[PDB]
Amino acid sequence: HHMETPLDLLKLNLDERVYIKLRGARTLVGTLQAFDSHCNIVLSDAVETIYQLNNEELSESERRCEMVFIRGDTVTLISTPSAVEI
Amino acid sequence: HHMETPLDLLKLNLDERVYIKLRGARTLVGTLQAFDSHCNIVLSDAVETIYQLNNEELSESERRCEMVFIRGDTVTLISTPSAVEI
Amino acid sequence: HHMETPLDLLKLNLDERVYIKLRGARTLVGTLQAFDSHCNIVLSDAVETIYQLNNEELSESERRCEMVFIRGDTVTLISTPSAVEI
Amino acid sequence: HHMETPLDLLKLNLDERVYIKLRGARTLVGTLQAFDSHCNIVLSDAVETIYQLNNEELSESERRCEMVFIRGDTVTLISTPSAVEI
Amino acid sequence: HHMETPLDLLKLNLDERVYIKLRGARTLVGTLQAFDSHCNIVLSDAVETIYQLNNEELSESERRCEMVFIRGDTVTLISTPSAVEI
Amino acid sequence: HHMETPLDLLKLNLDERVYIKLRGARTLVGTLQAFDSHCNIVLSDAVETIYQLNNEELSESERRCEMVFIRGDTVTLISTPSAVEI
Amino acid sequence: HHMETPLDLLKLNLDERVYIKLRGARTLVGTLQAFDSHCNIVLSDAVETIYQLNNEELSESERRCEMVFIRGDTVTLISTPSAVEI
Amino acid sequence: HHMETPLDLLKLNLDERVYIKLRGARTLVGTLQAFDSHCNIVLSDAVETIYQLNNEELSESERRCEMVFIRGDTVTLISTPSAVEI
Repeated sequence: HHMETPLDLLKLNLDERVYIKLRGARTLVGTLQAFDSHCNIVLSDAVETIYQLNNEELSESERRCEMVFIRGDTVTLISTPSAVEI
Repeated sequence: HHMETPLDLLKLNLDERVYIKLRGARTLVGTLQAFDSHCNIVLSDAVETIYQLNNEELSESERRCEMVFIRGDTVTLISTPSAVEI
Repeated sequence: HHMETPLDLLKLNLDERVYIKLRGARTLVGTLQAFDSHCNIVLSDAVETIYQLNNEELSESERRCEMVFIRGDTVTLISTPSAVEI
Repeated sequence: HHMETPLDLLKLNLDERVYIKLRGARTLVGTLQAFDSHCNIVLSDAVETIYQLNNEELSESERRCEMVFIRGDTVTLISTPSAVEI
Repeated sequence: HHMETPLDLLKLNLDERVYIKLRGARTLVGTLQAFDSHCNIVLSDAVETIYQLNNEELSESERRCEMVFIRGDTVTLISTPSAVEI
Repeated sequence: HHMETPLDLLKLNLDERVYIKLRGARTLVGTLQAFDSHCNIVLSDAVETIYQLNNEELSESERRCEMVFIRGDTVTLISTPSAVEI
Repeated sequence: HHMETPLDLLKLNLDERVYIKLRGARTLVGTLQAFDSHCNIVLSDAVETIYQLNNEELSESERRCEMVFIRGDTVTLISTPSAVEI
Repeated sequence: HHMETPLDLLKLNLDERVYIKLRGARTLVGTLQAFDSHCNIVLSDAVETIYQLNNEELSESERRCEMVFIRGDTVTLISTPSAVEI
């Protein structure tokens, strides 16, 4: 078994598509550009998810931007992106 | 790959339009003037979003101001821009 | 670009009218007299907003006082005060 | 402009009537006797506000006491005064 | 004006009846026997208030004991005990 | 007056019956065996109170055990005793 | 009276059946294998309790596993396991 | 009895299937690749559980990904395994 820290393994994602979940299950998708030890993260080509309310209709949408700085202590998961029917 | 911290990349926005999302999805827009390591922020030419309630009608509006100091531990995202139907 | 910290830029408001939002969107308005690094603030000529309940009628009012000491960690925003119709 | 800390200005209230607002808008009134850097406070001649419930009737009253120690991290505001219809 | 700290003034209550309010407005009454700098407190001849539920009937009662050790960070107020009608 | 800390007075209960109230008014009873400065506690001959739900019927019961370790930052009160109708 | 710390007394449970309650009253049962000073715990032969929802029917079940690592700051109680009718 | 820390025993799972429970009972399954002392974790071959809402129908599903970084202070349990009806 290798001896790589969690942060060491996260390096493997630099410049790859990454999917980020924050407090209360809010999601972002983007290219991992940077991170630090508190886990602040910067994505490029990001897609933020926007939750919406109009009466009871909690619909949901996408906000696209060049670059997003995510404050570290709201991050809960960083995952890599996500065929026969018998 | 380059070796810039999250905060290093955030410098790239100094004096640019920046969109800020706080705890519970409150938003501000403005020119990034200043920031520090706790992530306290200052915007100039800011537009704060104002939520309102009158009966069930949670309408919503825009409060424009010369300068805004945003206390760092309410910030969740700082993004580059994504105003008028012609 | 200047090299002024967030707190440095806040100095620019000393003795100016300032609008302060606290936890859960409670507002105060007043003349900035003092602040420290934890962000305790003193206003003079302050106007606190008072939220009221009588049945469902969440009305709202103004409490005027000579001087207000605001405990730092409840502060979320400090902004400067806030014409043709085509 | 003068160079007094928030806490320096709070000294100006020693031995004066002072109105205190806690977490969730509970109030006290009293003479400021003492304070420290965590903002623990002592008032003498205090009047605590007492909220009550009997069915839906959230009435409200006044508990008068010689001296009150207010634990500092529940304080949100300390204000100078703003009792009887004649 | 004297130069007594909040804790210094609390000493004045040693062996006196004292009324204590905790997080969420729970009350105790008793003789102040001890306290430390975190504000742990010991009362003797204490009367705790007991809140009760039976259907909607949130009634309320008194639990009397020789001695109570109160964990410091739940304490919000310590007050001294609380006549003509024109 | 004597000069004992809260924790000094709590020693007086070692090996005595002690009643403990946690966050949100959960109770335990038992012999005080041990404690430390974070207020972690150990009781022997303990009786934990068990709350139950079946439809609306929030009934309540007793779980008896040889020894119980109570994590210190859930403790709010430790009291000396105040079981059977004959 | 012995001079054993809370953690010292917990040692007495190594390799014994132990019942663990976490934040919000979630329960686990198992053989105590390890613990550290932050109170991380490892059980073997564990039985986790699984709470379930299907309409209003908050039923409840058991998930059995070889070994469970419990993160320290969610632990609230560790107790030892729990006859004539007059 | 042996003298292994909780974290020492957690090593035994490196490269094994591991089931993880977060705050509020969100689950992940995957191969343990890495961990650190705050308990940040990395799994490979992970299966995140995805909760969904459409009217009242809180259905539930599986998001499969190459690698997942789980921020340590959301982890509550890490367990060894307990998929198909034939």
